[PDB]
Amino acid sequence: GSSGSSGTREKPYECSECGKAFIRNSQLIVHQRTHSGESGPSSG
Ligand SMILES: [Zn+2]
Repeated sequence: GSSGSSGTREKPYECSECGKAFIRNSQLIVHQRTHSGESGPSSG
């Protein structure tokens, strides 16, 4: 956390992948479309 810690969660919807933000779910999903994938096998 470089000097500054400039982080404000203005948007409710956040990307569980990177942490992005969005005003409406529909908006977030669109950004998740690319994230979608099969990483880290052996999931439960
Ligand atoms: Zn993301």
